[PDB]
Amino acid sequence: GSSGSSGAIQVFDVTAVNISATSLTLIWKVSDNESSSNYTYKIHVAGETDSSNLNVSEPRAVIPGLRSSTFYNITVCPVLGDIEGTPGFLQVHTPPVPSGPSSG
Repeated sequence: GSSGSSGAIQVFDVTAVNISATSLTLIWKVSDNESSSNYTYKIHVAGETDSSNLNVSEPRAVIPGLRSSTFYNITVCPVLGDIEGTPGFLQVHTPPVPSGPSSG
């Protein structure tokens, strides 16, 4: 057929299976299952006060100790050992916490 774009590791189908107030499970689909070995995902969370990050070997990654009612920007970058693909971006919106702090 042709040769140009086809042939590259890119994280697509990035969606949140579960979005809690202080936690959220992330999921994505990789265009490689046969040689899905030595696959690593570099997560980079960016909040408002501070940012976080975590590396996993699975297409999923939950973010503990999260904040409710706050925008978050997660970037899942695939890494098959010594390779670098395209970072998967997915906007998430944590639900409003039914609990509010009472000062005084």
